[PDB]
Amino acid sequence: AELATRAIPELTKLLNDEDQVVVNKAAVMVHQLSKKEASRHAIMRSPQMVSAIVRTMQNTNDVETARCTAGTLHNLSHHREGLLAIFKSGGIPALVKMLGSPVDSVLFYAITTLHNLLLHQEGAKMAVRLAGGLQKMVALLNKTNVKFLAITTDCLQILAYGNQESKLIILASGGPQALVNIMRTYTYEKLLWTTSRVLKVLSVCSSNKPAIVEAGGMQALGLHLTDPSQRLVQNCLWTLRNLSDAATKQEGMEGLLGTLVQLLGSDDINVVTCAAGILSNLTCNNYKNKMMVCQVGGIEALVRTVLRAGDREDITEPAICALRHLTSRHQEAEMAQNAVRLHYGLPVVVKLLHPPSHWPLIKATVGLIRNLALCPANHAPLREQGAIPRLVQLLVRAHQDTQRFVEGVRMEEIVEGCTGALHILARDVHNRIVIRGLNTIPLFVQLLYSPIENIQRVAAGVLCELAQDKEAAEAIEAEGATAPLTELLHSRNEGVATYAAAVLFRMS
Repeated sequence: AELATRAIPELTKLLNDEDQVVVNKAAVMVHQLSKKEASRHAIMRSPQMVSAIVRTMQNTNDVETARCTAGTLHNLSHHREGLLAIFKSGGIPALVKMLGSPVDSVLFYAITTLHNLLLHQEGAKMAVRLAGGLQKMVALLNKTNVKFLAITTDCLQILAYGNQESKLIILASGGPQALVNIMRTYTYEKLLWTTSRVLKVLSVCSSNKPAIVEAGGMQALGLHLTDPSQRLVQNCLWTLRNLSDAATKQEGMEGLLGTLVQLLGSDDINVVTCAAGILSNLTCNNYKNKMMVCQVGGIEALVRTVLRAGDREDITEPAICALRHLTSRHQEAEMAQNAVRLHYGLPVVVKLLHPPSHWPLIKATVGLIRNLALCPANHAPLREQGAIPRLVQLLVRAHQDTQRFVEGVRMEEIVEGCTGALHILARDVHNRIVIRGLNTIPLFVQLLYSPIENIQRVAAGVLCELAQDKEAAEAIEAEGATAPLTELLHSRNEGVATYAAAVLFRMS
């Protein structure tokens, strides 16, 4: 402090210059005063010099002058008050101006001083947003030095988190495409981890997610699922899960789907839950993805996941959902329906219909059972496992709650799913004796009166399979169903009209 606090008032003049080349010789001096801790603890001390360093750094059109001036601000950026000094000096907009400067060295001090400001200075995020640094940071994502890219992506992450307007600016600045490029072309873990944190923050925005998917983000995140760094894989999995609902059109997912299946066998419950969630979303409405997941043993892996998960519905509900997807509208679905049985899946699926399972899990499980029932080799084991009495009790109770949303599930979807499962199970003659013995024919006739056209179709279809037996056909008639079936014959839904025509013919 000798040649410091006391060296401050001279430095002031040992700083401010009006010439051109003179300040220059002063700035390279102030850099030397920045390299010594004693003299920079004096630069931090009085705010006059700090405003002059910031001013002349804006004024200078010489690269060397701008470097020592920024390196000074960098050395002040290690001090807590140095931050407060740059805040008073208004350097944040000045530092932003150099995010477009070309020489690398000045970019590296500026993005670091802004970084330390965003971490330890209050209100710094608001100042960088006002200065338009967000758009300048996204443009900097094309540079090549990984240590510089790791700081810039962190600045964007601190700014975008919790701020929807900052996310929309990153979108408008082409951020999604730039961040995805960083994930495809670099191997440095610190940068890849930070970039995935940015994409994770952008993944929850309704506007950013389609663009990230469009840029190939699903495939880019897939490349790092095999990385030994847990924080990198986990953030990639969290990001993949948020975008997976918008990636049903993407192709080239063969590698991702194969890695996702292996991740199901993982011991990390967060890894397993995410992989089950991504696979469930990507297998929806995508016959090619259904084929690939089945081609890498995905049914066997999912059945093992549901068995290992037990009572945790964070794992079973997506894994059941994915299983219901892989068992319908898809080429090797008949082999997938058998595969569930072959891997001892039928007992655990029926179990998930009983408590303590919550309604969303029950919805997927009933849907899974309809698809498994399409395979005749599953008719007898599904009956032996007690599926028919339980589906009937769920249907009866759900129908009373409709006459008089639970867990986000409308009971009319329980009514429809349970009647649909019984419709396919009723193809087997022994299931029809069980369904008939439960005195379900009444309820099925009531469902013909239901307003939902899908509930009318499953109700008429199950009565149609039942009406092929003589004893049952008389019971449907005695139930008075001949009259609703007449109004059903003239329905906008074909399926409602044809099933009603079949039962009517079976009653003779």
